[PDB]
Amino acid sequence: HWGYGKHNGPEHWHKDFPIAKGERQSPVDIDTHTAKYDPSLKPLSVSYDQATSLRILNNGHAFNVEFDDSQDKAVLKGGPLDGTYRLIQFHFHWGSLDGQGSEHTVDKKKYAAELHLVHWNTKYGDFGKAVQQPDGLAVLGIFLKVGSAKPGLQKVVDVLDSIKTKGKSADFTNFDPRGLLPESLDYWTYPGSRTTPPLLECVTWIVLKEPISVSSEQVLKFRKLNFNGEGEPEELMVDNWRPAQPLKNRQIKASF
Ligand SMILES: CC(=O)Nc1nnc(S(N)(=O)=O)s1
Ligand SMILES: [Hg+2]
Ligand SMILES: [Zn+2]
Repeated sequence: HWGYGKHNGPEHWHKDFPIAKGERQSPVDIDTHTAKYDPSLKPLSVSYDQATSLRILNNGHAFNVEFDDSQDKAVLKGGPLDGTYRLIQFHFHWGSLDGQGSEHTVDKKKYAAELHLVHWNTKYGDFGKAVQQPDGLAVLGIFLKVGSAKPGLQKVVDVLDSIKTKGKSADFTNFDPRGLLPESLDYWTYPGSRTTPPLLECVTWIVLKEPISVSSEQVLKFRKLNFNGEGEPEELMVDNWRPAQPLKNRQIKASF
């Protein structure tokens, strides 16, 4: 199936997922001069004080940190959203080099990595149902630049050796996502899709303006993961990003 390789990479996803060449596809380039400052855009409201991280697993495309979304424990509201969205997981997209890795670009500028905190709209009941609606999901995007280490990310980094290959999982309790947020909650928002197959057009994208800095050694640790399953030839988990897609009409609004 699908991957990020020369033979199963993003350029091929359309054959199995036609919606690949759809109308509200993601990621896109954020043209800062074209973005529309919308003064009706309310400030974001991140209520992650009561979060319950459960596990960490390598799905073969990336690593996901799962959360308990059986109650309004970690939710997202305000900004451009209507209703409450519950955190289900977070994952990253990163490159083989420090000059590539993010999915979204800024004025064509590519970052080291990109953090995606995924939330689903509760009025829909379950995540499965949420992916059936135009306003099903809300993804908070955070850019990572290489510089000073991110204390709040070390917990994550130090467990990666336990989930090296595809299918491996590990208990990952008492992780506080708050440690991954920048100081400013200023953002750009637009209507898009999931950036990996089934590529469903259910996402309200929220990309933060201010990047977070992580050290070389932290990002390096990401790059040691394997796409492959245990007992197979090693294929380093690098460049797990999708190229920016055509905006196609859509307007990118700014909260600033
Ligand atoms: C279950 C779930 O949400 N999976 C996702 N996979 N990619 C996502 S992304 N990068 O488009 O936020 S969400
Ligand atoms: Hg949808
Ligand atoms: Zn993602």
